[PDB]
Amino acid sequence: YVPPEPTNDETEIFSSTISSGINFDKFDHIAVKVSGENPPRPIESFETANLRKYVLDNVLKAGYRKPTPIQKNAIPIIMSGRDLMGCAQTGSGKTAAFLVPIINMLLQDPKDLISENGCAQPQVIIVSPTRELTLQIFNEARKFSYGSVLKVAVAYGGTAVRHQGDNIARGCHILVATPGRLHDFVERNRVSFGSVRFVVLDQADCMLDMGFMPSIEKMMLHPTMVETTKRQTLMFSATFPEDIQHLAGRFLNNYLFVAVGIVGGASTDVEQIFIEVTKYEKRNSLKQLIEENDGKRILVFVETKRNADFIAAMLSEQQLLTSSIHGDRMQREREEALQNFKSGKHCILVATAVAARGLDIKNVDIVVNYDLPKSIDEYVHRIGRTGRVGNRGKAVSFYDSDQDLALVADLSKILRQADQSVPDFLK
RNA sequence: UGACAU
Ligand SMILES: Nc1ncnc2c1ncn2[C@@H]1O[C@H](COP(=O)(O)OP(=O)(O)NP(=O)(O)O)[C@@H](O)[C@H]1O
Ligand SMILES: [Mg+2]
Repeated sequence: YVPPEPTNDETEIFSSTISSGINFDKFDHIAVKVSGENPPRPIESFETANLRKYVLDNVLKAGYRKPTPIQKNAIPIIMSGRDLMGCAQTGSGKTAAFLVPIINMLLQDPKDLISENGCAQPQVIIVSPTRELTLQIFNEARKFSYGSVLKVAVAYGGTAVRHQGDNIARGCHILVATPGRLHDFVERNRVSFGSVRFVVLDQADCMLDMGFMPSIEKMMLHPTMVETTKRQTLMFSATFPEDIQHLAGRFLNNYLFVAVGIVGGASTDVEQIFIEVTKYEKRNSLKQLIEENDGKRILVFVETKRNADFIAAMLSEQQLLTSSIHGDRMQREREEALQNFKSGKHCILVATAVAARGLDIKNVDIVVNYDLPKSIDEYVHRIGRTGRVGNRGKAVSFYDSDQDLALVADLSKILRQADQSVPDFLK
């Protein structure tokens, strides 16, 4: 599978964004916690951030006029050469918070690219937990570095290895990857970490949990990796449990911690709604909710890949043109599904947790948790697919006491923190 | 369970 080439249409490159919403200016009022030694002062605006002219021009081309809180803090921190753990709610601009200052530094303090005997030595490694998120960050990096000499490349599974490998072999300043395909190329001597200036873990708490930690260790402790005191390490997420924050410390050097509001809190721009249903009732309740919301774009989350295929078939055999995305689908199908949803061709996407984190989709009207997740953090990520950049969103969650009772204390906390209604069955 | 190379 060779994915469709990245669009070189400038308009399309900068169009890939969610226009800021009615509550964007309200971001200003959120309390920001900063801890660690000698934090730089936050920047007041993109124009007063000591950026290079055409990096600023690209920010402005992207449609941005005012930096979000995470950006106000992260930009000067990164430009000062410091390590950073950055926490901010879903849809509040964490991607640009690291891309903009990194790209600025790659241009203001330029280093010639190295690629010897086919082995690329990227200056920036960005990793994320899923293939579609990795492609998204890649496309955002292309946006902010547009028209510059910087070369961005992508690496992720389910794709023709040679296609991605030959592209990487040409040399790249920034490599955005999922861990599996990254280490594949590293072990073939297609990629070395010898020129790394920045390592970024996006969805960092997920990258540091049990599933991904070995792959992170293999990167951070790779024989070719430049040591932690001679590079920068940046970590961003909407969630960060304290035990995972502790684990993060092994890969960080005298770092600053930035939390925009309560760590792991839900975006207050998402209206959170719950419906008490039995496992049986879920099917009709989903059908009813879709009928009542004709013309709305809905993202339906389920627990298993089996149920993702079932629900997709149910909603298709019923009414709407619907797509499905999960790990047992072909990578072409996963990308076609997401694009169909992102373009408007399809207004329903059925998804597993593969689509819970990071993905930036225009006008998600409703996020439905057909199955609630087992983790409150993942709940917060899922509902954050809507209500982004100051726009209002809606999440409707099906609650089954037989399956979801253990989550009640954590849900009630999340709702109370976000000033949402707590229904009687979650008290 | 669900992500994550060949
Ligand atoms: N300063 C800004 N002004 C206007 N729009 C912005 C700004 N910064 C980012 N955006 C847009 O806001 C959307 C959300 O950005 P993104 O970096 O995906 O948020 P995030 O905090 O990483 N979300 P998540 O990964 O779900 O926790 C994107 O469409 C950006 O293009
Ligand atoms: Mg993000």
